[PDB]
Amino acid sequence: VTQEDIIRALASPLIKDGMVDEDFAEYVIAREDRSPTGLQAKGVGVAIPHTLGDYVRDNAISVGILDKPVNFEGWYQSPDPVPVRVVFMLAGRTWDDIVIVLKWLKDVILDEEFMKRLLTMSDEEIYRQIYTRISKAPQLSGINFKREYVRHLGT
Amino acid sequence: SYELTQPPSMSVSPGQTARITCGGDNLGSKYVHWYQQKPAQAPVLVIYYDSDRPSGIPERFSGSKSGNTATLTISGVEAGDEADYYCQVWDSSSDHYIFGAGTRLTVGQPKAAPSVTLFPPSSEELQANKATLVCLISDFYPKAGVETTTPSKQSNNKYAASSYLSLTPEQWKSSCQVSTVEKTVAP
Amino acid sequence: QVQLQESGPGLVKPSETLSLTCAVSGGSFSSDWWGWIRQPPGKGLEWIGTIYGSGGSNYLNPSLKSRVTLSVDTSKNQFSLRLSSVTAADTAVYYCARGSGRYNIWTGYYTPFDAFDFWGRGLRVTVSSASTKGPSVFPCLVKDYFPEPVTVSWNSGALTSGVHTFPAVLQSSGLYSLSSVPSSSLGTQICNVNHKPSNTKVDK
Repeated sequence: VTQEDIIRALASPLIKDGMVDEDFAEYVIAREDRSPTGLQAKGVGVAIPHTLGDYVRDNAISVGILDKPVNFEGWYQSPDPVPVRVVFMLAGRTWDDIVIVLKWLKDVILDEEFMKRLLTMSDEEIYRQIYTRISKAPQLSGINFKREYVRHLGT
Repeated sequence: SYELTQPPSMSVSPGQTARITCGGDNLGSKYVHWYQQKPAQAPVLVIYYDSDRPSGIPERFSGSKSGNTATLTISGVEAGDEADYYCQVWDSSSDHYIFGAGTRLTVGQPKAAPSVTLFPPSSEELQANKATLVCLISDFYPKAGVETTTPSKQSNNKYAASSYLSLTPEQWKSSCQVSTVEKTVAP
Repeated sequence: QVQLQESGPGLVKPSETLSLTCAVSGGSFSSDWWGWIRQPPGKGLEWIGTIYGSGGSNYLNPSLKSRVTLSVDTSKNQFSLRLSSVTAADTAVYYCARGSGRYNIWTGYYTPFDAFDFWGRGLRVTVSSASTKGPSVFPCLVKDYFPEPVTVSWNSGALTSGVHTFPAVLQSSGLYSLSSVPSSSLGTQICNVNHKPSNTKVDK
């Protein structure tokens, strides 16, 4: 199980609702290979694939919780892949669009309790947790988040 | 309205170091990137993000930052290291990317001997009722109807220029004015 | 090994529009920021603007904001420049470059490109009302051409040594001319010249 599989999986709910084109996977993949987004966190690795293009139809976040850690290469240049178990796929129209959610997510990763609940809760429990967090943030209005954007992918 | 101040030019005899500098407001809180451009060439990034160095750039090239000022450092100065050196910065306020004014180089260095070649008109040119003499200075480090070019540097770290002499075909049916070498033209 | 080759007219009439295009072969065109920078004759470097490879995000020069538009064709690995209402001040050399960027979350630095790591060759653009003239080729001798530049390949490219092409001379007519540089080869072992503005090739 490779990074591509997790990217191509978290992008499926987006290409269904028609928030991204059918080649969006090819583009996050292609962007992950140029600017990897894998990060070290409390007990888990986090990754934040994203694509930013004219092929994005609306901004959306697709959250995936993996079961056995997958190696994403490191956002910051290090010799070691980050064993990622939590993935936040981003799709956005402009770079300001992504840089807003990007900042938002940093505080999510600095919220150890928020991050642990994710590892040990059901897909509906997760949706309501983030949807609430997205509601509290007015900078994040216009972002698309639905119950089908949460997925417990397994290796 | 933001500008990057760097010395117009700098001289250094081979074997020394170099310390091309660049100044600007809050240049400590800004990333400085150094570019090197040689004659007839596109720039080449030699130092990016203050201190870090691109792949394929010799370690004799280095950069540093000091308060509101940054400085390149070209150790192991060679003769090929001649170029104009630029610095760039982003500057959040006034979202443009400023390139520095440029710090010319090429040091003195060993002197050389000039070289000269001259050519006559061609068969088709005279048949076309025109005539031109081409006097070519293939190296030179450091009577009307005449055109001459400026001193243009060459890839061999030397200089070139080409003087031309345009005349009529009838004038030809009736010798380069550069030590000082010369040729001669005969039909 | 990202390779960028520029393309465009090289002569444009004043008060007209400059259209240029850049073709990337490096490979990762969707994911990088590509830009233009120009250098007027004998002067420094001016950044014009830059556009995201996948489309969607532009950054332009505030003072040329009004005169410049930018486009991408991701499928063809090309991006283009359009400069409007052109003046003899826009007479410059125009490069295309890939962007360098260092994003740090935890810090908040997200400037999309900070430095220009790979550059292209450089296309010469001349703003002039004069028209384009094809050079006259003579035994090599190239005279009476405009605008710059011309191509010098000897032996269709086979001879790549012992040849020093000479920088050109501006004839007082407003025209350009130049020339380019064994004892036993004699009979055994032609100059090839292209003027792109005039679209004339002479392999003689």
